[PDB]
Amino acid sequence: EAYWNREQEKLNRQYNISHLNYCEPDLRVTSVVTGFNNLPDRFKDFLLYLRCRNYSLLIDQPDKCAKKPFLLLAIKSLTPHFARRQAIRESWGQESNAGNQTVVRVFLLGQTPPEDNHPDLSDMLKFESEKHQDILMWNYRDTFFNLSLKEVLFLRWVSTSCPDTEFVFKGDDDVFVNTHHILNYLNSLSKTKAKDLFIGDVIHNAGPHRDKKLKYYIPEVVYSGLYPPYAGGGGFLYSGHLALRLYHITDQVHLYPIDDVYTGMCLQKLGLVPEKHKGFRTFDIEEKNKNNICSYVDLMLVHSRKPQEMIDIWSQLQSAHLKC
Amino acid sequence: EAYWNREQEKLNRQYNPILSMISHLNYCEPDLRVTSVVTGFNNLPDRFKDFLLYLRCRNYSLLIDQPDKCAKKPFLLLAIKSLTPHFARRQAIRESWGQESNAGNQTVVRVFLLGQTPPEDNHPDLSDMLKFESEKHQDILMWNYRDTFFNLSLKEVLFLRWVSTSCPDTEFVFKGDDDVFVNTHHILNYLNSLSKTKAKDLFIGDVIHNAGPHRDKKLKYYIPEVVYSGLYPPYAGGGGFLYSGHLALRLYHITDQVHLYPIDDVYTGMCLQKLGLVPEKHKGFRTFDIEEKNKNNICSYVDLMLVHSRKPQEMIDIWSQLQSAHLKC
Amino acid sequence: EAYWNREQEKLNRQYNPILSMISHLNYCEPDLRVTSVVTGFNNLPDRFKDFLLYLRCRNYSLLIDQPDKCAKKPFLLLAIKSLTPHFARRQAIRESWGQESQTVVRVFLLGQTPPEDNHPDLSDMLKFESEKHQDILMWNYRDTFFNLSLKEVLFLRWVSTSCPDTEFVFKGDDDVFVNTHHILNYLNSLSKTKAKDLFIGDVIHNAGPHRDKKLKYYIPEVVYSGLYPPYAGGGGFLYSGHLALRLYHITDQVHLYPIDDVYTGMCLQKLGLVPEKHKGFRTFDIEEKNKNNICSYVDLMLVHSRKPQEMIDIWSQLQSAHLKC
Ligand SMILES: *[C@@H]1O[C@H](CO)[C@@H](O[C@@H]2O[C@H](CO)[C@@H](O[C@@H]3O[C@H](CO)[C@@H](O)[C@H](O[C@H]4O[C@H](CO)[C@@H](O)[C@H](O)[C@@H]4O[C@H]4O[C@H](CO)[C@@H](O)[C@H](O)[C@@H]4O)[C@@H]3O)[C@H](O)[C@H]2NC(C)=O)[C@H](O)[C@H]1NC(C)=O
Ligand SMILES: *[C@@H]1O[C@H](CO)[C@@H](O[C@@H]2O[C@H](CO)[C@@H](O[C@@H]3O[C@H](CO)[C@@H](O)[C@H](O[C@H]4O[C@H](CO)[C@@H](O)[C@H](O)[C@@H]4O)[C@@H]3O)[C@H](O)[C@H]2NC(C)=O)[C@H](O)[C@H]1NC(C)=O
Ligand SMILES: *[C@@H]1O[C@H](CO)[C@@H](O[C@@H]2O[C@H](CO)[C@@H](O[C@@H]3O[C@H](CO)[C@@H](O)[C@H](O)[C@@H]3O)[C@H](O)[C@H]2NC(C)=O)[C@H](O)[C@H]1NC(C)=O
Ligand SMILES: C[C@@H](n1c(=O)[nH]c2ccc(C3=NC(=O)[C@](C)(c4ccccc4)N3)cc21)C(C)(C)C
Ligand SMILES: C[C@@H](n1c(=O)[nH]c2ccc(C3=NC(=O)[C@](C)(c4ccccc4)N3)cc21)C(C)(C)C
Ligand SMILES: C[C@@H](n1c(=O)[nH]c2ccc(C3=NC(=O)[C@](C)(c4ccccc4)N3)cc21)C(C)(C)C
Ligand SMILES: *[C@@H]1O[C@H](CO)[C@@H](O[C@@H]2O[C@H](CO)[C@@H](O)[C@H](O)[C@H]2NC(C)=O)[C@H](O)[C@H]1NC(C)=O
Ligand SMILES: *[C@@H]1O[C@H](CO)[C@@H](O)[C@H](O)[C@H]1NC(C)=O
Ligand SMILES: [Mn+2]
Ligand SMILES: [Mn+2]
Ligand SMILES: [Mn+2]
Repeated sequence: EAYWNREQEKLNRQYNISHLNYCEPDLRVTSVVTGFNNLPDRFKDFLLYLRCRNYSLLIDQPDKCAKKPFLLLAIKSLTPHFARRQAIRESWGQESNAGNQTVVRVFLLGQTPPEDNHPDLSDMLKFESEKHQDILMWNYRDTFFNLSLKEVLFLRWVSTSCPDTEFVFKGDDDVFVNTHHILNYLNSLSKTKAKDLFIGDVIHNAGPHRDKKLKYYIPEVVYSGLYPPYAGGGGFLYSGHLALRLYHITDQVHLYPIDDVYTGMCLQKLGLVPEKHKGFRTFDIEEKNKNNICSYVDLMLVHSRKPQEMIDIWSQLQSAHLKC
Repeated sequence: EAYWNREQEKLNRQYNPILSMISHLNYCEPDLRVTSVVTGFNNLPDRFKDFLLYLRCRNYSLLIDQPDKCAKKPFLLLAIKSLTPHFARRQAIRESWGQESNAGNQTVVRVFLLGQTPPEDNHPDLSDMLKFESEKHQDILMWNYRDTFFNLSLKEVLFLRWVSTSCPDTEFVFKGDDDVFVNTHHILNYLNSLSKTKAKDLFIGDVIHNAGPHRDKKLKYYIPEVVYSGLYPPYAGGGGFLYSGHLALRLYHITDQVHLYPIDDVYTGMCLQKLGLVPEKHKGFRTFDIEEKNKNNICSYVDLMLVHSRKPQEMIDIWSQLQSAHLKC
Repeated sequence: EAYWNREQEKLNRQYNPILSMISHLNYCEPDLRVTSVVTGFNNLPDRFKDFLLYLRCRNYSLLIDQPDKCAKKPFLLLAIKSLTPHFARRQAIRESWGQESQTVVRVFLLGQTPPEDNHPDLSDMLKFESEKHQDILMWNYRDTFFNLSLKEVLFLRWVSTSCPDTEFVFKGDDDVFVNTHHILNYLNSLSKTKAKDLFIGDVIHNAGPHRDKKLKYYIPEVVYSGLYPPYAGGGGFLYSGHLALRLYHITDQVHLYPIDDVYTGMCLQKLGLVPEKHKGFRTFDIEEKNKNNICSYVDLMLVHSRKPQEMIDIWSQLQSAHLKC
């Protein structure tokens, strides 16, 4: 009865009109979806062009994985977030080579076109791309409900341009990440748990928010029932082996407005469950402990932090072992 | 969990551009790891043991060839499966419905498909008579593999290879058993009534949907659960099917991506499914005999394409009566 | 007793090997004997007088020709009957369903609208249109309703000499909308045998001449007696290029008839063939309620009739009709 659930099981019995590169507006949804013309315009645009995901790469760094990476940092960002990206470049997103355990960094961007009243910062983006060589940008509209598109297109770039990275971190450009804690965690892993790695702040048996004022509002007419297990809150860590299997399976899952929920549907179709790890505190530390750098040593991700805070915490963290 | 299903999905991952990050085609030594992973292997019948141990070998060569069989482009290539000692079945087909012709644009050619019946399996050495029969009629194709029941999908793959290298321009292909009567006249009339689009992906026969593997150990099509699990794809079986040369060239290309299966007609269905096509049922394919009440009326043979099964004498008799059934019926 | 039947039976005896024991094709003086052997000649309408007086003439020349229009072997020859002042009709077809693209060619079939019949001189305009689109065929005869069967014959001649290789031929009016997409799907859905003797359209059986003097298809009894053969009329029909030459060769054996579509039926009947009815040929229109719904068009092949702007409109409402039907 809900549109996405109705169309997903239709897609499923196919694998037991194209849904991948039919890029004209499907207008059948206007009469099929109850109350279409009253929904917010993001639902309208999401349902009209759900069946198009063959968008091209505008800005690429094809040599980013010329040397085999051990951990690929892939940070979701928007065009005007220059300070966020530069803070990450200087703090936890530094590229390293501490023993051929190469850590590489890319930012994942869509477009902020002039027709959506975005200011033209494209000439500034290219200068940033030339100088830091860490920008990947595709020609889709970088909107909130196009973030699963951002997920799939990044998975495609890994299959073509970085298929041999050992591990992959994917997060938001406003989360602080303890990369030192992540590296030692990865190094401490058996090669059977490393193969199917997917950890984060996992939530089980969650349903869609129906309050039309909240961020993740999904009406019953669009989706029905409960969400599969999914890591959320702005960061999860998984294997490059799982990343390749993930991208292959995206063909059999329709896009979903919530990107972290879409990634849980792909893991489920693969017969896996994301593993909860307490180190992903997508809800912040208590204000009492924010002044104690030692409250950061044993976590892996804390949301959210401003560009100044990320540089400050990273600087204090470098000499934290002498105080904790 | 079954062995064939497990190995075929391994092959799907090998050919998938994303998921792919010894040969299954020319590894002709015994594949001994099947003795460990196939539960109850050494208790399986001999044909199952030999099928699993050499499943990865299909690069067999022609010992007898008719390389100029399709010099003139044929409208209908008749490809009849046969065994070496079936001299009477083949000769009866030559004199009856398997006659070659050049009737005004519509050329019909004929080949018999043979494997080996070697002396080490106690077969009588009939190679001299076979070479004599080949030189006389020039319609025998023979490959250097053991012609057993569980190697018929090998006979299927090797014939498609021969079509792609020696008869690619044939408009249509009929493949059948050497004991089925085929109304070639009715088949030609049906082929000529086809729209240009229906003739490109033509594949008709006696098709069965949602069929499963026979689990009785004593029947002819027995397949245990250690070998195959689940249901069969749709496939035409029971004596013969009809399809286009365009389809045959597509079929041979896809054969590399499908592991051999002990039932040849099932294997062809697996290839069709992988190609995205579905074989179409045609009621003229009587893989069971005609009703006993009508098995004597020559009328019953004007309106079918194929009937199973007829002895060599019966084929000649029915065909002779067909040459005048237009006035009687 | 009737004139055309009596004269047709004379032709049938002359063309029979056995029964054979002025011309009827290039006698272009007034056949004055019809004034006495046709009872009531003086009181017939003027179109019947001119038809009876020059029935035995048909060696008219090509004033404007596109000689290499079929230099590339066409899959479909679009032949449209049109009158010289119909510039809007022809250009609307050129931009819509008559687009020359399985290569498709297009020709418009015209006679002469001479000044002696009080026609405005549009010759300079026609030559400009012909020089710019290269799709005008015009013969030196009076383009009259009762001369349309003569239009059929001269076009069939032109096919046999200037475009004999065409696979299929469509012949229609310049005011009918034709779904070029749909009809091409029908043509590719044909076996060769059926594609060799194809002749489809709105076929009528056991039709007769209308005898009411004030109707358009009025034919008096002194001209034609009996019923009509099966014939396809009402806007257009589709047939094979092989059938076209079989049609031209035997037009010599059939006297011209005032009703062009009936004449083609007589030509087919003398060939031993029967035209095949096809419900996709809606010579009558479609129900007003089902109009505006573009799906009522992508199912049919021919609809009569539409104005120039409508043809351009429906053709563009068609290129997006698969989204909904
Ligand atoms: C995810 O990203 C994809 C790809 O970027 C997005 O899909 C694109 O979506 C846009 C809509 O935002 C769509 O644009 C429409 O194409 C239609 C084709 O007919 C047009 O109807 C429509 O034209 C409107 O916008 C034009 C430019 O603004 C105007 O020139 C035109 O007059 C129309 O104007 C309407 O909207 C403007 C708003 O500015 C308004 O001022 C006007 O009054 C009028 O109401 C669009 O051009 C693209 O076709 C899609 N691209 C592809 C490749 O498919 C998708 O929207 C994103 N998903 C989410 C959930 O955001
Ligand atoms: C389908 O056809 C293929 C090819 O014809 C066929 O594979 C062949 O199978 C036979 C077994 O029937 C293999 O022959 C054996 O190889 C092993 C190891 O080399 C030997 O142990 C066997 O020798 C035995 O038989 C000898 C008698 O000749 C005795 O001297 C000895 O004591 C043993 O009993 C035998 O040489 C052969 O290697 C393959 N050939 C190829 C090219 O792969 C397959 O069996 C057929 N499948 C079915 C299902 O029938
Ligand atoms: C069909 O087309 C033919 C060819 O145009 C028409 O024949 C033409 O008919 C006109 C009569 O309208 C003839 O003009 C006349 O000749 C007579 C005697 O010479 C004269 O008295 C008239 O003043 C006029 O000049 C013309 O000769 C004739 N053309 C030829 C070459 O035959 C015919 O009329 C048309 N038929 C119909 C049914 O409209
Ligand atoms: C999440 C990453 N992100 C991205 O990569 N593209 C985004 C596009 C939109 C947003 C986005 N979040 C919102 O609260 C807001 C304002 C929104 C508007 C309307 C309804 C719901 C939500 N819009 C975030 C994007 C980020 C922020 C880390 C870069
Ligand atoms: C079918 C065509 N055929 C062929 O071309 N090679 C064949 C090899 C074996 C057989 C074959 N059928 C059987 O019932 C039997 C006895 C069998 C033995 C063991 C298990 C199951 C079945 N063996 C048939 C072959 C034919 C007969 C028309 C030529
Ligand atoms: C039909 C095609 N047509 C053609 O090609 N030449 C024509 C010459 C005359 C006519 C024509 N229609 C008539 O109803 C009319 C006025 C007539 C008057 C008196 C009695 C009977 C008929 N005369 C049509 C011609 C057309 C129009 C699609 C191009
Ligand atoms: C198919 O090809 C394979 C390899 O291309 C052949 O395997 C060889 O078999 C010969 C037989 O004497 C051995 O000497 C070689 O050592 C084998 N090579 C390999 C690479 O395995 C096989 O013979 C062919 N199958 C046939 C011809 O039936
Ligand atoms: C995707 O492919 C389709 C058809 O191949 C094409 O129409 C479309 O332009 C492509 N998508 C984009 C966003 O260009
Ligand atoms: Mn956030
Ligand atoms: Mn049999
Ligand atoms: Mn009209």
